[PDB]
Amino acid sequence: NKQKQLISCGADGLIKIWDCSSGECLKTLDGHNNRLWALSTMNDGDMIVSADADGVFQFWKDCEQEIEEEQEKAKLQVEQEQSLQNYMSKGDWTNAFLLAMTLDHPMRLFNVLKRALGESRSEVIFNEELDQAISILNDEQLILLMKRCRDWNTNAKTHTIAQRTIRCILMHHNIAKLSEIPGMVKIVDAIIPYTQRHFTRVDNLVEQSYILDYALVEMDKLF
Amino acid sequence: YNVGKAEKDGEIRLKNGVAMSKEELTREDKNRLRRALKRKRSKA
Amino acid sequence: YQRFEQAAAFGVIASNANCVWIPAPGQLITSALEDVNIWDIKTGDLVSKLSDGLPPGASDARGAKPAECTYLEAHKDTDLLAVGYADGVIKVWDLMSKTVLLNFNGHKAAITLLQFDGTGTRLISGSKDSNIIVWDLVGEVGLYKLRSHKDSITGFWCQGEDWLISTSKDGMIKLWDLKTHQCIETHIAHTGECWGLAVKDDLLITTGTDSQVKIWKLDIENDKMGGKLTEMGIFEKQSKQRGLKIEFITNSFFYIQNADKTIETFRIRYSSFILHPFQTIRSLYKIKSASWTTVSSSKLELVLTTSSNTIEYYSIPYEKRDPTSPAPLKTHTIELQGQRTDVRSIDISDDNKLLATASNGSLKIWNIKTHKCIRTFECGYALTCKFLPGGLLVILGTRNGELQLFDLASSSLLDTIEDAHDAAIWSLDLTSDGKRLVTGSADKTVKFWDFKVLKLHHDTTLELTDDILCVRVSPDDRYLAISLLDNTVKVFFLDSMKFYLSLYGHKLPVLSIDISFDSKMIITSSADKNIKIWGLDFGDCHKSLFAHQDSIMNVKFLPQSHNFFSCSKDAVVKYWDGEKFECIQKLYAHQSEVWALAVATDGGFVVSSSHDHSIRIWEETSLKAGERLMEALDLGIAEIEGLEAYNRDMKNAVLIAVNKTPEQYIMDTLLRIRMSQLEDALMVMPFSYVLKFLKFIDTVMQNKTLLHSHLPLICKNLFFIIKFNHKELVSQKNEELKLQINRVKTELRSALKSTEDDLGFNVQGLKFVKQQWNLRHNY
Repeated sequence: NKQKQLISCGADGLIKIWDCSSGECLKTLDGHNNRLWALSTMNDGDMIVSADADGVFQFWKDCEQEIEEEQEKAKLQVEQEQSLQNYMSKGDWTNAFLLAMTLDHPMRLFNVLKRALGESRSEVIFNEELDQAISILNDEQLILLMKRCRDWNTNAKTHTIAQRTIRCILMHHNIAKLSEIPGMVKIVDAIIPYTQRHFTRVDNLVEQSYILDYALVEMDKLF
Repeated sequence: YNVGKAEKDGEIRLKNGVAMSKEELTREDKNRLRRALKRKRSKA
Repeated sequence: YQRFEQAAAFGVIASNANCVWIPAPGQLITSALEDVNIWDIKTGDLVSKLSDGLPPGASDARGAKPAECTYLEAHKDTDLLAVGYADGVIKVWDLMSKTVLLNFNGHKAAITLLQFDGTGTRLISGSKDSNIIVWDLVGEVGLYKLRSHKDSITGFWCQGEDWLISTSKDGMIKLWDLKTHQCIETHIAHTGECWGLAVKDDLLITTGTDSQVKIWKLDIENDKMGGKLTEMGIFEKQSKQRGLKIEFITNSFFYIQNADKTIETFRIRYSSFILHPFQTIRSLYKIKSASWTTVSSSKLELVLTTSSNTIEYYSIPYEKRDPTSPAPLKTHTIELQGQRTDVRSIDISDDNKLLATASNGSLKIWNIKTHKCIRTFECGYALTCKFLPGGLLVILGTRNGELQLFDLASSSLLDTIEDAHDAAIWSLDLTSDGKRLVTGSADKTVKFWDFKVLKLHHDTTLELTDDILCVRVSPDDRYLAISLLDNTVKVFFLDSMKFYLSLYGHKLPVLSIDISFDSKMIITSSADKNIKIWGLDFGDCHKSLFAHQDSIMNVKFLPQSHNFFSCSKDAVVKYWDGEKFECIQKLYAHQSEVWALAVATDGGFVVSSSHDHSIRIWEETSLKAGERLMEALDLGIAEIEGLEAYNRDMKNAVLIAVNKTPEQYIMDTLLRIRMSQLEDALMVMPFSYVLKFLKFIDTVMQNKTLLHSHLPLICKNLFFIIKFNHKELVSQKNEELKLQINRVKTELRSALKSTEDDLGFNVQGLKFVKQQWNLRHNY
């Protein structure tokens, strides 16, 4: 009907369509199975009706609604990227984190978490609203966030962030759900040993703090 | 578990555990990360 | 060895930029190549043109094309004309003094939009690269630089000193605040690019690529997204091409300048309900820019510039209800000094009256001493022109197989031989005495003509195996050189056509021929990008010289001796000596293909029709790590103690520049230091600085957040410094020091135990998770 995307049947049991001036096949349709004998076109509503060797009919119709919804997605993405940018600019780390998870921007999510700890250094682990958001988090969102925490924990300088998020998840999620989520065991097994490492290192720092105490004791004894 | 290159084409993940998104990087960041990858691949 | 430079430029009416109109209609500003024109409309005479002080081709000139005037805009009240060029520099002229007073450079490519508020003594610019910048004049510096687009900046608009709105070649519209100094709002405007933008105090109009135009509103509503922008109106069916420039008018209309030789004026009283398509304005040439002028809302007066050098005016009476006119009124058109199209043939008389012929056949005679046109005639697509010194006549060979001849005194058509050749006649030349003429024509034909008294008559013709490109006859009238389709340059004895010699070896067609005054040297140019100079006594290739990256379009000798000029498509003109064979000079005058070159008969000035309508007369005549530590420690502790003393009373340049609290500044220097030197630095620093160090640590413990940010670093440094200077530290007695240490101990322990408990909670919880899952889903 468009006089451009001319169409061809095929006894292989499939249709393929292409622009007349193109010379290369655009779209392939494989509804039918065995053969295909009869092919007809409704013009004013460009509908393709195909009948095969068997007694099965198929009706087909083009859509530009695909283009409309694609443009919808692009518009929505740009809007929410601006939302995230302005959020990191002004505050509202709860909103910023929501959008960062919805878009998957590891830098922006990580900075959000670091700033959240900074402002939360003054039970509660973050802004109460942020904690509620983590509570309402989804399953694939949980797997993505815990993967990110796994990497940030592999690092040495960012384990504070990673541990803080993991603790928040544990205190605001259901352990049955976490065990049940697929792959979660692989993620957790990756996480643990680095956590043990950081545990020991922090312990030794406490020990040296007691060195400082000793210096105090001797100073007082001299005084 | 070491860490390696990220699975999605939209990201690059360095060794030290940072994960990058190709889109949310600025243009100059794109360029500098580029020149680094280029000199690494040149050394290899 | 002499030095020569340009001394004129004609036909530079309409370059590629935006015409700026002035009330007294009043005079007009427009763009010349590397130059700016202003002239009155009723007269049409160049009131003035502003250029730069160094002529091109001088000793100081740079071997690069001068940047072209791509945009310009002025404030009449302040009498300041800002102008921006292709290379991204913006200068600004005073019209009274006709001079520039300050220049800038902030971009890296051509500049598209200039707007400024002299009231805010600030110029705002948006260039071909993606960044928009705001300059101030009394500050003569860039206040800042807004940059969030990614393609260019096509459309641009501002409010006060407070808001900005911008659209670009990537179809997104952005709103920026100026105090918060950032890009706040974006919306995808059009699927592809988003060219055109013009904003009313309430609504704005943005046009895309296919007559799709959208009508949105403004507001200062304080939502995150709303109020600032909307998607109300979608209008369409203006034309079939992309819009380019939209502008308002009100004593209630606006105009959209398209790229299809069309402007469309609309009226404002869903899209149909609001808008009202007033009328359409059509010209015969591709249009460039526009600006209106109206009075009493009874007449519409508009200025336009076309692609070719034509300035157009348009007047329409009306009565707020009807355009009153099925067509507009061209009350003024400004061309006469132009050409309407690309030039192809330049010729000089002995009295030095200049010629220029074009696709129009708009054969034009100028004169040097006045620079203005002398007179014009029209003959259609004419390729080559030539003087007849007898009577100062002119002759034209065209793409149609047609030969014409005109007079400088009488009218055009004295004689006009039709059907001279089947296809285009590609070249012609006259004998030095001027009774025998020769034509080379794409019929593979060489027609010999005689000037009977007056008429022409082909006394004979010659037939060649291949197509013919150019023909040249000796100044001594001894030889006749033919440049054919294949790389063939034949030379015949003029008297009898004896096929005297052949010349070959250009791998491409030969496009230009000349021979010396002594008829010994012959110079040939082809598209192979290299000139070959030959001796005609034996037909030998004396030398081959590569030059003119694109293709050497035409070559000419000098009457005195073997010094020649070469002009190509890459828009350079090279002046060579055929005895040293080195480029004496390398002129970079203009920026389009240098089609036509013509040399003075005796003088030395040369003229070089570009493709950009250029006629050129050329006339002749370190501390150490640790060391930095103690330095910054001095600064920080001194500032902290000064603050403490000031506080007790109430009971630096570097710091104010970098906008950092002193504690954070010291932490910065610690981060920047490198650990392998950190060890040695902490040993080096003397005990007094150690004591200052402990004061700093107490300060951070007061400022908790830094402590949590850099807990391992501060712990490591503190502990090592104490482990080194223990003996002396405990030996000293200081009650305030006891208090400091007690603090540092308590806060450090508390922070460590906090992160400690975190890690332990996490490890035990995750171990529980794993053992639980292992018990359940592992058999």
